Amino acid sequence: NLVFHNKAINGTAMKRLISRLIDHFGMAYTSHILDQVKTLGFQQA
Amino acid sequence: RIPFLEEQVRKIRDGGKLLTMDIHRLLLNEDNRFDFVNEIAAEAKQYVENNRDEYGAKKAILHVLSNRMNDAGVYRAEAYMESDPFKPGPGYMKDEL
Amino acid sequence: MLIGLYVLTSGNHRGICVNRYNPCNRKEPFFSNSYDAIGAYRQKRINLDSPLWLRWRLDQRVIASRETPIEVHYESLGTFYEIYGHYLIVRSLKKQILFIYIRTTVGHIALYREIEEAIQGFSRAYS
Amino acid sequence: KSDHIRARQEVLGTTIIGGTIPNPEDAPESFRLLVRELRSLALELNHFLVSEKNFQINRKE
Amino acid sequence: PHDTPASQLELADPDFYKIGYVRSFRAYGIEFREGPDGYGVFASRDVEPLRRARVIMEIPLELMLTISKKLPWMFFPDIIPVGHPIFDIINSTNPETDSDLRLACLLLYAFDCKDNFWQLYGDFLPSDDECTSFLLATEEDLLELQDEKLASTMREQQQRALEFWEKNWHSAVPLKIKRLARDPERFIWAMCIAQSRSINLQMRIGALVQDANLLVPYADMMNHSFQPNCFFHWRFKDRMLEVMINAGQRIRKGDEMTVDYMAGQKNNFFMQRYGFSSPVNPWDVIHFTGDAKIHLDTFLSVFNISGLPGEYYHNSRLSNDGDSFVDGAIIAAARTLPTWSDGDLPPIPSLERKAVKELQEECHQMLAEFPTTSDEDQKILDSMPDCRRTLEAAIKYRLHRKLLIEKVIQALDIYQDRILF
Amino acid sequence: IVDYRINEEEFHKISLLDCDFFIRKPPDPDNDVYDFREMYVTPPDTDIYAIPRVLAPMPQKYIRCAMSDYGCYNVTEPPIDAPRDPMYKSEREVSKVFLTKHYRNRRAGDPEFALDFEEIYVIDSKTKSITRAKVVVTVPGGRNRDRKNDLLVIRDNGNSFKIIPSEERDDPTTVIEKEEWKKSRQDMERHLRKLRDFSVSNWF
Amino acid sequence: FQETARVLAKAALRGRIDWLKGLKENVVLGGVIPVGTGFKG
Amino acid sequence: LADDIYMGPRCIATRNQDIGIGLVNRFITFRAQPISIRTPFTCRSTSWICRLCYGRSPTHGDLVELGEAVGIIAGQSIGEPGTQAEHVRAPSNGKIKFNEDLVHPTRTRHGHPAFLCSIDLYVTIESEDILHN
DNA sequence: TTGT
DNA sequence: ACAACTGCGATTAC
RNA sequence: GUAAUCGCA
Repeated sequence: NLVFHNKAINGTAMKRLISRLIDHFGMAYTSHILDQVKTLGFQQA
Repeated sequence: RIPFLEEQVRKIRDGGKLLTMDIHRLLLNEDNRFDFVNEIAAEAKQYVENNRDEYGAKKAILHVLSNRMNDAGVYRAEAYMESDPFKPGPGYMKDEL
Repeated sequence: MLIGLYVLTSGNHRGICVNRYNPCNRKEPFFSNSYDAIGAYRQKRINLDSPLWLRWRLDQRVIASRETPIEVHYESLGTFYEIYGHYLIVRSLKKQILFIYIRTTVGHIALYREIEEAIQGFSRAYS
Repeated sequence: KSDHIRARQEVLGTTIIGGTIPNPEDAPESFRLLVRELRSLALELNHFLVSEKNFQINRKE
Repeated sequence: PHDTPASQLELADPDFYKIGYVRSFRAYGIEFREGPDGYGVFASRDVEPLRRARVIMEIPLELMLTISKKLPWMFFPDIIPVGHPIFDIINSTNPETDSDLRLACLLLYAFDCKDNFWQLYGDFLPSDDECTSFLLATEEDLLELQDEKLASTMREQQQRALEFWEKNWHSAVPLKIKRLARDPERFIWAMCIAQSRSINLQMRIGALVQDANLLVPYADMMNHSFQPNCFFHWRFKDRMLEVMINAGQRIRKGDEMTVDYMAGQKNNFFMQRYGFSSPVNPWDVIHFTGDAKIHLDTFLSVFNISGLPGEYYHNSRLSNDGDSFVDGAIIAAARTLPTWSDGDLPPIPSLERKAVKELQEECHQMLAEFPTTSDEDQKILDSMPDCRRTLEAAIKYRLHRKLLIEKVIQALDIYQDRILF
Repeated sequence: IVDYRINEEEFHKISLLDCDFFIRKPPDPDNDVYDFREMYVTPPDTDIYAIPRVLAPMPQKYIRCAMSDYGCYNVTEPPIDAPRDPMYKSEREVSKVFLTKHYRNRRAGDPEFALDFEEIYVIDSKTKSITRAKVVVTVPGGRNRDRKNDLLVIRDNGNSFKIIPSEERDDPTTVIEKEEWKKSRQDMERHLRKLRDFSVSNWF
Repeated sequence: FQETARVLAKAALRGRIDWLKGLKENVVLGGVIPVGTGFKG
Repeated sequence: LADDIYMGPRCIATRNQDIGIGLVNRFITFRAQPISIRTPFTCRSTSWICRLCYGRSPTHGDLVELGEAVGIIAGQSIGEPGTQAEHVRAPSNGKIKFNEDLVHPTRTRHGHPAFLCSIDLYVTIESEDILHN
């Protein structure tokens, strides 16, 4: 269960999302989520 | 079941993130992580003292973690050690970028 | 990575930038699955910022402003269409939500799908 | 890894054989140097660990 | 197809597992099978003796109903908003004696509270007919109990429930309270569910460590046994209740997972709270006023009982199969039988024979006191295949007590026989 | 305040954001018959009844109506203080309820079933009032127009009601682009007005 | 840490006894620091 | 927390409980009165502290486990970050119209002449199509 | 030097 | 009288 | 093994 965002994502929004993911799923899932996000970000850049 | 999640799970298993998941699962059942570290160290020391020649390419700490995971109902390879079936031949090593 | 994410989730030209004349005198693509939209983007059928409609399976997790429907179409038979800013919610006389279509771009659905698939792949690899 | 001559000598043997490396109990050469220096300065320094079991003082040299 | 205790029953609905699953409840290695008595938990995998416990159930805290034991009533599954008069009803209760009332009120409000797991879970809960508690019992059942003390206590508990319902749920009460229990039968059923499915465990959430009474879903579907295979452990980091198999025990496919309620209580408390009785209860007490005293050491020797008086078990290793007469019944007998131990003095056969004959006479007297026999009770039981669960529980309690007395007589006879070898 | 607690089993309970509306229901097979003679408004989840503001002539006879809801979804971000604490909270937040009388009080299962878009009753939670909507019939035919081809367009936060033919409708993309273009034009003119050359200029 | 000779002379004349309940004390002595894994519980 | 917080008969949070963002939001919503919390100040020792006096660990989000050295951590967490007249303008081109009798003449600090204002005044920028105040 |  | 960033690497001069 | 001097980040 994750929200769907239709607005611009910035550094503060990313930090908030990472904190909420650490709170909900824990650091273990957040590590893989962050790796996938980094891969997608590099690809799109 | 997502249709296009084969390669992701394959890479998660091959890379070694299973070890991190198992460490988190075993730390979710312990009050103080320092005592858990000391217990794992003592168990690995006992394993090494029991069979010296057994280890050297297989890690006793990974063996302890795999035994603890297998005793909990989760199947894990012995000491999290896997071999590449697609290796070309002897003396050929993969280059991990 | 921040630049890539910002380009993904930035949005699209909405007002005078997308159209030269007022549409009063007178978006198009409809995708049932996110996989179809991502495949169409890979095949260069639709651009990164090109708007589209995506059908959702009764979740209503899209964050948006507390804004009433801009226009509501009610037919004789009982089915009323509620047009919102970023989504369309068709319902019937029985107050039953028949269909929900989200209006977004490939970037937002790509980010959502990659996060969801990371979580699901972690959960599957655990077993 | 730094200063303990005996332990360091034993580390290579234990690694080549494969046995577990015991925890060093003796003071490093840096501490021993200090003691020697301070005692050249006419100042003493003794470890003097006390056993909780039998209440005995044991000097570590 | 090997015959197993799970095979005789039928599998449960897929939905029962599913509602928990979408809410993070997880089950590993177990299957839920429904039957005439009710839902039960069975194994679906062969488990060899393990060094440490294995978690079969992980039950989150957000699906549970928990009330603290002490005076500050803290609802960690906080479904009751502030200012609601249901808290005024809950707080207007004695802290020590009456705890089922607050759990019943909380369960009723959870049934009323929207988007709650208990709203869906109540459908699988046993109905008024399926419930075996003696609160939902007629006077005929209490009379058939043939025990005046237990019948009086159950009647007093029913009276307390009715009085509490009549006091708190008056006409002037707001509609939000009235819709909870419009009829007193609903409140009695809520109290029955609270009493028959309550767990008393110590839980730690955040920095606070407290003891509380909790209603945990999917953990009340495990039956009772005096040799348990699992226990209710608590995990504070994930804030989940976990059921773990006992370490060093071998579980085979088809076995029934069981947990122990009230370890060390007589059948009276079981029949009072859960409406259940067991013939092999090792803690049953039979009041014998005879001056005679049997020898405890020779009794435990001839019946191969080893351990301290606080922990008795049959050493089947010395038993070498054969004797299966030994069970919890003889343990409860040795516990309740009058015994004498004077250093290392050896027992006298004539005195012990007089003692066992006096005990057999007293046991025959006590058995004649009940206006029924084991065969009559068994015939009445088999004669009624479908009937009230309370009457069946009553006749089963009678039959279990009669069988316990008969087995005490038989054990005394076997002792008298084997002492002379 | 009426000071007597009514039996809500014989009433239609309509929930709003800040109010609850009760309308008496005559015995009927399908719960679509409304009696507007007796009606009450209550605070959210409160048993203290009151009399609503009748701001329009209400029907004094039994009529068959269809209920609808108008509002906006409030998707918030609740603070996470637990491991499995929810990531989001979604609320419907109904604001206005529309009651559309069935044509000739016909049942839904009848072979000929149509909604009478000329008799609309709205309920507002903010004002605690029920009134009759003002529609603007623009479909040719006057009062003899067939009801099988009608479309009720509701705009301006439930304040504009228009009856137009079904074929003469705009797709959601069209109205979304229209509103976006209008807002963008207004904002762009507001931004460019401050420039010292806005007077001698041309919007192209 | 700042005035080594002064505090050394003062402790020498007094005869102070230090119980190694601190981190740098075990660091200088070259032993297990009573922090984390070094804290016996 | 070191003392229970009561809003009427109900207790929002008891003693020895770890405050969280939800608890703070509930407190600011219910307008709680001064709250008693634990702190390294109220500890009973100066050589060491306890888990409850310190509180939640900054690393993971639970009570500090026994053996953790919070002293060093605080020093590093303090040292590492140690490295780091409104002017009204005309909205459009136009004439200015205002009543000069209400304003008092004065001399600005820039040597220019100006009108001092001490009471709410309305000035109108008269443009081709609109008026601004 | 700069300040302690 | 006392102290004023952390380390690394290169050279030449004793 | 110590100094001097420069560079590095």
